[PDB]
Amino acid sequence: QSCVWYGECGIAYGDKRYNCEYSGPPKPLPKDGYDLVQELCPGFFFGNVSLCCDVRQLQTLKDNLQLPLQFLSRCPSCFYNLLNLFCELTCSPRQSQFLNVTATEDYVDPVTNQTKTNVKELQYYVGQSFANAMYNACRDVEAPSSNDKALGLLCGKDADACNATNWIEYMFNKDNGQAPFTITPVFSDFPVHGMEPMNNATKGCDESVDEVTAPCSCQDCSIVCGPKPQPPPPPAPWTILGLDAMYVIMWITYMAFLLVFFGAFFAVWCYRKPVSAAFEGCLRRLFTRWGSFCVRNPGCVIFFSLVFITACSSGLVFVRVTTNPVDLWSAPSSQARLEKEYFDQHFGPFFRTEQLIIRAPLTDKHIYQPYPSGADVPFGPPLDIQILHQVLDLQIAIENITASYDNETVTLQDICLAPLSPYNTNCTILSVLNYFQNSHSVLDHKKGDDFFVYADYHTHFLYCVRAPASLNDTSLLHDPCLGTFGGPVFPWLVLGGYDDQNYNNATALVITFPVNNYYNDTEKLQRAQAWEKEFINFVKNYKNPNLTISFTAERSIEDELNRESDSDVFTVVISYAIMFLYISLALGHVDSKVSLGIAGILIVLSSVACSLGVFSYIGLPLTLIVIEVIPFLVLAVGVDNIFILVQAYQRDERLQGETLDQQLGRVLGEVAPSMFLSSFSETVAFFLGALSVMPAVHTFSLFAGLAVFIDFLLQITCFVSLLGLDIKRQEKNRSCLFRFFKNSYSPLLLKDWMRPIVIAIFVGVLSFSIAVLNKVDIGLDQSLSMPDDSYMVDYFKSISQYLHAGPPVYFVLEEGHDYTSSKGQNMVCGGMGCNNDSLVQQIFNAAQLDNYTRIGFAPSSWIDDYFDWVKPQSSCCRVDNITDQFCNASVVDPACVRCRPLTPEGKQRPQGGDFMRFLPMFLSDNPNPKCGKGGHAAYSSAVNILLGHGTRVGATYFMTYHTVLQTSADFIDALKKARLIASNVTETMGINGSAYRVFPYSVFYVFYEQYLTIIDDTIFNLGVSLGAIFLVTMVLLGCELWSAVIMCATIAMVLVNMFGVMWLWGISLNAVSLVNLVMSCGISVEFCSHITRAFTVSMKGSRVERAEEALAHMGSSVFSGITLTKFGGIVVLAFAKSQIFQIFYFRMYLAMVLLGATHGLIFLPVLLSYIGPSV
Amino acid sequence: EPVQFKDCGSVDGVIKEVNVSPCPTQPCQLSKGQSYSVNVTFTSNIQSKSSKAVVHGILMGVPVPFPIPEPDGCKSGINCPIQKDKTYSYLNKLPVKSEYPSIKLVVEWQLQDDKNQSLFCWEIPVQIVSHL
Ligand SMILES: *[C@@H]1O[C@H](CO)[C@@H](O[C@@H]2O[C@H](CO)[C@@H](O)[C@H](O[C@@H]3O[C@H](CO)[C@@H](O)[C@H](O)[C@@H]3O)[C@H]2NC(C)=O)[C@H](O)[C@H]1NC(C)=O
Ligand SMILES: *[C@@H]1O[C@H](CO)[C@@H](O[C@@H]2O[C@H](CO)[C@@H](O)[C@H](O)[C@H]2NC(C)=O)[C@H](O)[C@H]1NC(C)=O
Ligand SMILES: *[C@@H]1O[C@H](CO)[C@@H](O[C@H]2O[C@H](CO)[C@@H](O)[C@H](O)[C@H]2NC(C)=O)[C@H](O)[C@H]1NC(C)=O
Ligand SMILES: *[C@@H]1O[C@H](CO)[C@@H](O[C@H]2O[C@H](CO)[C@@H](O)[C@H](O)[C@H]2NC(C)=O)[C@H](O)[C@H]1NC(C)=O
Ligand SMILES: CC(C)CCC[C@@H](C)[C@H]1CC[C@H]2[C@@H]3CC=C4C[C@@H](O)CC[C@]4(C)[C@H]3CC[C@]12C
Ligand SMILES: CC(C)CCC[C@@H](C)[C@H]1CC[C@H]2[C@@H]3CC=C4C[C@@H](O)CC[C@]4(C)[C@H]3CC[C@]12C
Ligand SMILES: CC(C)CCC[C@@H](C)[C@H]1CC[C@H]2[C@@H]3CC=C4C[C@@H](O)CC[C@]4(C)[C@H]3CC[C@]12C
Ligand SMILES: *[C@@H]1O[C@H](CO)[C@@H](O)[C@H](O)[C@H]1NC(C)=O
Ligand SMILES: *[C@@H]1O[C@H](CO)[C@@H](O)[C@H](O)[C@H]1NC(C)=O
Ligand SMILES: *[C@@H]1O[C@H](CO)[C@@H](O)[C@H](O)[C@H]1NC(C)=O
Ligand SMILES: *[C@@H]1O[C@H](CO)[C@@H](O)[C@H](O)[C@H]1NC(C)=O
Ligand SMILES: *[C@@H]1O[C@H](CO)[C@@H](O)[C@H](O)[C@H]1NC(C)=O
Ligand SMILES: *[C@@H]1O[C@H](CO)[C@@H](O)[C@H](O)[C@H]1NC(C)=O
Ligand SMILES: *[C@@H]1O[C@H](CO)[C@@H](O)[C@H](O)[C@H]1NC(C)=O
Ligand SMILES: *[C@@H]1O[C@H](CO)[C@@H](O)[C@H](O)[C@H]1NC(C)=O
Ligand SMILES: *[C@@H]1O[C@H](CO)[C@@H](O)[C@H](O)[C@H]1NC(C)=O
Repeated sequence: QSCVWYGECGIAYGDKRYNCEYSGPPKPLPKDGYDLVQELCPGFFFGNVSLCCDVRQLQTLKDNLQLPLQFLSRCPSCFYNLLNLFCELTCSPRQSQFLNVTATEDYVDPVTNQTKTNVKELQYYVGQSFANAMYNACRDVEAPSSNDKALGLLCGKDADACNATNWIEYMFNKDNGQAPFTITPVFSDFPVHGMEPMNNATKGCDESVDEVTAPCSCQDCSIVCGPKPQPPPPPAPWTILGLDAMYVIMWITYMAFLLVFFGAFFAVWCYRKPVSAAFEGCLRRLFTRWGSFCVRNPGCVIFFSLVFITACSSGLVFVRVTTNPVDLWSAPSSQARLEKEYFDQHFGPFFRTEQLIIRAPLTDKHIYQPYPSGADVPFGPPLDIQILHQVLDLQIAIENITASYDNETVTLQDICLAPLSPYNTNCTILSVLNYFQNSHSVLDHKKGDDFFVYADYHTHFLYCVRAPASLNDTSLLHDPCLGTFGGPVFPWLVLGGYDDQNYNNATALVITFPVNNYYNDTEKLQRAQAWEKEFINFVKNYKNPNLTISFTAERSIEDELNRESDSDVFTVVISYAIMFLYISLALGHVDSKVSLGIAGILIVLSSVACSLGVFSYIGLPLTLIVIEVIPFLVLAVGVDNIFILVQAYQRDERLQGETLDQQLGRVLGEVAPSMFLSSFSETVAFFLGALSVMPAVHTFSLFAGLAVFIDFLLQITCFVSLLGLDIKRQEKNRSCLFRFFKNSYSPLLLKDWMRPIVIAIFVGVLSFSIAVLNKVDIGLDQSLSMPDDSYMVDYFKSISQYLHAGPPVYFVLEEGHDYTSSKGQNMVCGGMGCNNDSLVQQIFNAAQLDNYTRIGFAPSSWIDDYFDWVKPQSSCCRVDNITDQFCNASVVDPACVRCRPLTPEGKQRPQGGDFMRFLPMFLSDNPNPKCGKGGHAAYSSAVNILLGHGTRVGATYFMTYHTVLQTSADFIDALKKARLIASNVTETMGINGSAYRVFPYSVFYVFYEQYLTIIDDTIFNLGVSLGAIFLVTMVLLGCELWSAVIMCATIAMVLVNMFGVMWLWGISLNAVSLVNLVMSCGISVEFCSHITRAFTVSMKGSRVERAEEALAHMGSSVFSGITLTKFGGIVVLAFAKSQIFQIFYFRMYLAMVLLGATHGLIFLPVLLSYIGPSV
Repeated sequence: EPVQFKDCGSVDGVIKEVNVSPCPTQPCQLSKGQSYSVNVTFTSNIQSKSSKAVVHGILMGVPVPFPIPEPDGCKSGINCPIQKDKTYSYLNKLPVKSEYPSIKLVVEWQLQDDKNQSLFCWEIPVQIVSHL
């Protein structure tokens, strides 16, 4: 056998050359184009080649395959057989077996006048099953900038009626203008004329061509892709008979209680028809003596108390203030905080962002009609040319800002981050105007003719939203849209308001200034914040009535809170003013003791300031929110104690022989155990709630506890002496409630029928509270921490309403992986031979789910790109032979050879030291138009290299995006599921211990990691606080466990009802809600203690009599003192400006106050009358 | 109907009207496998003994030659020899054949005289439509 028609000497026109006729044997390869034989069709390279082929024939094939390569090279499985067809058809070694020339003529040589017979025409025997398997397996490849078939662009007609026989017919016809001579295809499946066609092996979309080349994608082939995945959504509600299954367990329990209750009462009606005294008694006497002493030594007492106030409050010189949100909301040693510490160290901190959500309200959508063919494509309002020019104008102006800080000027470019610098230094702006490179000329220039545009800006936009990594539009315009900074701009990052793929329908425009974030540096951060400030001012003053802008900055949240923090000190001052007003008229009844109420207010403020100053000495920094929420509480408690004491005196009649001190010592000795109980119970409650792991609540809890304690001490010590002095003083001229409680309230409340109803109702309300308990929210809106008139609220609305992508995720594979071995690469490898459970694939599957996991997009892994880059076929890498230096893809090609030898073994992955050997050059590669993206703009950060010891690779990450996250529930779910994915990979890797592990990092993880344990944190915190109250109570009241247990049960009821009110007003259970509850459980005692004390220390006859006597006596003091005063304070706070106060402090305090009032003044009377300890 | 056209340089004639039938909307959509009739109202600026009709179709900015059955305008309603300053309107009719694609395009029309100067030159964009 042998080949015919060797060489190409004739010429038709332009470059078309007719192959010369030669029917001799095939002339082996000239040894010159071994590379061509390898790249064009290696099926022939097993060296004795004896191939009929020619290097100029190979290079003219290669030259003709330019555009078909561009379109059909997307799915190698197809373009492989097409190449298999041309190479064999041209210079296969058995060329005589499937070919027969028909038309040939002499070819006169203008060099020698020697006639060579060109091959004008011949027949080519093609199997039927070959053209059918080729067209049918490659016919699904879609075209770029459209969802059509690439055959629509290669048939010369719609890919809808290009028969499989017709397209090849069109390809072989010289009528197109490309075929140098027409070839008559013969589709015979059997040898005819002794001539049998040939069809070498073929591969379908259900198979890969090479053990390193992946099969065609289901984007371009319909048969490879079957049913999508879906997770099972479990609600896991019990729902006993249709409803919450708690609405019922409770209603059932309540009915049982109500039946056993009216079933005991009604039945009863039918039937009718040294061990304890040794520690307290010494306390009353001691306190009387010390009060008498202090009343006769006022100078010394007041002097020592002022000395104390000053010595402690002079520490205010060291007052810090903490404003960095991380410090506020994150425990210094939390798992998420440690992960952030490790990530900030190896890859540098996450960058800053200045967003801009532009919108065009005054415009309607318009239609774009592609000139050659196709369906109508609608464009959103903001994609108007006029609106695009104005937005470009705004962006170019936003770029000019160079705010000056510390007599130095920082430009926007200087602060932004440029991945590939100092080669390219422009900086990252992620706007759809980067597709046109922020150039009016590039945006305006049209590629059309009269009364039509051939190509246009919309068309250009259409091509690269499809393929954002091109270096030219390559479609009748030939202009790149990679971006001035260098690196793709993904369309889902720059648009919003479209429908799930139709970037044509985009309604909003997204724009971003990423700014470098610095690790242990403050001058640069100060400089960045000064620039962001100027950015905000400019954007705030920019008018442009055609646009509705939503903007934001990295330092804007802190500014909003520092902005709101200071516009309500006027609220605390008004609160204090109203408290003093009430105190002046209520303190006893010129019968006014106002000089002393003012003294009490000053003592209280003294206690607050003293607490701040002592802790400043200690080193606790101020949060400025506490410095604002602390005074109200401390005022409440201090005023509550002052009234108790003053009123027992006002209601006291002087015995037979007491000057003044004797009476006051007697009154203080009879009142101090109770006041002391209330103060100690509250101090301990606060301090113990100061055990949680959160610096804001931790620090606040400490501050408040210490302030309350110091306030109690100073108040008992400074005020009893001053009260003695005033009492000498008030008289020389220089109750109506008690009547009510005794006269109509105590008797009424204690009737025999109203009492069972009250107890039933209160246990029912508690039953309801326990029923609706597990429906309480978890988390903070993140939108309510801002004032109402703020632009950040509008920005949050805009985000939730338009954005389609969320915060970036980094899946940091910790240090310790190999990366230089087949298996070490297979465990991570997002590819062919590496496991099917590999890291990148697992993250890909998670992103394929997308709701049972809130991870929206593919990993965009760097190692897959590195391998694609290093493949010999790409040929991007090229080193010098003697210097071992990286030859750029644009280079004179003097003597630099391919990195990997171009053989069957060299195609494989670089497993040994070559891996590392070529990796640095990859990370140093730039975006060459002939090569591609290169690996420097995207992975320099993502890859760590450790010098020496085999040059082992450092920690690396694979960053993916979250889904649009709108609510706290959404953030917590995202955290949980990222941890789940990381946990799976960590478990599957099977480490011989725990030397290292994968973990995900996102920006909000530090702020939202507490809600993975807040429930057990709250449980522990409340249980311990209540046990502490119990113990303190069972100790101080003597040892009568019955009174203490009763008080504890009442306070537990108060807390449960607090949770019910929480659910009812839509307050969430975060660490602020939790701190306020642990505090309320300590403030409730303030109520429940006096009454119970008045009951215990009583010597009347019946239980009912003791309860009523206690009610009259102490509740006359308790209703006017604690309740009304707290209520006035809260009603003043009800008009807030920070939202956080007005929601949580106001609602929680109103609830806590009114609940304690009702409980104390009503349910305690009755419950005590029923089950109080006899004596 | 009189259709909008772009004059590519009528030097040896003056177009008075261009009437294409049937063409109700412009660009006039011409369904495949269907014959259309052209009327071309023009004022001649020169005297030409002969007349050769020329048709050029431009796709994607590139001109394509289209041969017509008849190359002379005198057997299409033109009285040869052409006398100066007389106004004559050329009437044609041509059938749209099948196999043609459903495009949009620009018809280019020239009329060369004896000296090879176009008596009229106009261009008009028409889109090949389907069944519809
Ligand atoms: C979101 O984007 C899609 C992407 O196309 C829009 O769909 C298209 O909607 C426009 C609206 O007017 C239609 O023109 C497109 O085409 C139809 O094609 C037939 C011929 O097959 C024509 O006769 C019709 O007149 C029409 O042009 C239609 N095409 C597709 C593929 O969807 C969608 O409208 C957009 N969302 C909104 C709200 O407009
Ligand atoms: C950003 O990078 C681009 C290319 O990497 C630089 O290129 C040109 O920008 C200037 C404006 O200063 C234009 O006049 C040119 O047209 C751009 N290049 C070409 C070939 O058109 C650009 O200078 C860099 N910086 C800025 C601010 O654009
Ligand atoms: C078509 O397949 C045949 C398979 O034989 C190829 O024939 C050659 O290549 C085979 C693969 O190494 C060898 O095993 C055969 O021995 C060899 N032919 C011989 C020596 O008889 C043929 O080249 C293929 N054609 C193409 C390029 O597709
Ligand atoms: C997951 O992403 C969102 C989650 O809301 C889904 O889009 C939604 O569309 C409607 C609300 O916008 C509702 O029908 C649903 O909330 C949801 N659609 C569904 C699940 O029916 C989107 O469909 C989901 N996509 C995937 C891949 O799960
Ligand atoms: C106009 C478009 C659709 C053409 C796309 C297919 C083209 C690129 C294919 C079809 C027919 C092919 C040609 C067929 C004939 C020859 C002569 C042969 O000795 C070398 C290859 C060469 C030169 C081929 C070059 C590539 C080719 C022109
Ligand atoms: C209220 C008293 C006890 C002082 C404590 C105030 C603290 C805990 C409050 C006030 C403002 C709140 C912040 C509001 C905004 C944000 C940004 C968000 O991305 C993380 C949560 C975070 C950071 C909140 C954490 C909790 C917060 C810092
Ligand atoms: C009076 C009107 C009808 C004059 C226009 C006549 C139309 C039908 C003529 C003018 C130019 C012609 C086109 C010239 C070039 C091509 C490209 C070829 O690959 C397919 C046929 C096609 C597309 C022709 C179809 C018929 C055609 C469009
Ligand atoms: C080729 O593809 C067509 C597409 O429908 C299919 O019907 C036919 O069975 C395929 N033939 C093969 C794969 O041999
Ligand atoms: C902004 O840029 C324009 C052009 O780049 C320049 O003329 C101007 O001086 C810059 N500063 C402005 C407008 O404040
Ligand atoms: C910095 O301050 C000096 C004086 O302290 C002043 O002369 C100089 O102009 C300042 N820097 C700039 C850039 O103006
Ligand atoms: C895009 O298109 C051209 C086509 O010639 C291609 O060679 C190049 O990569 C880009 N532009 C230019 C002008 O070369
Ligand atoms: C809005 O667009 C119009 C379009 O002509 C322009 O004239 C105007 O300056 C733009 N800005 C406005 C109206 O504020
Ligand atoms: C996936 O895991 C391993 C390797 O691929 C193998 O045991 C298992 O059969 C594979 N199955 C699928 C569906 O990938
Ligand atoms: C590459 O270097 C080797 C070793 O020095 C040498 O033998 C070979 O000739 C060089 N190749 C070229 C093309 O110069
Ligand atoms: C390509 O590499 C050469 C080699 O030094 C260098 O001079 C040139 O600037 C590079 N161009 C790029 C990376 O775009
Ligand atoms: C984690 O791994 C387990 C066991 O392989 C699997 O059942 C679970 O679906 C994985 N989590 C995902 C896929 O989110």
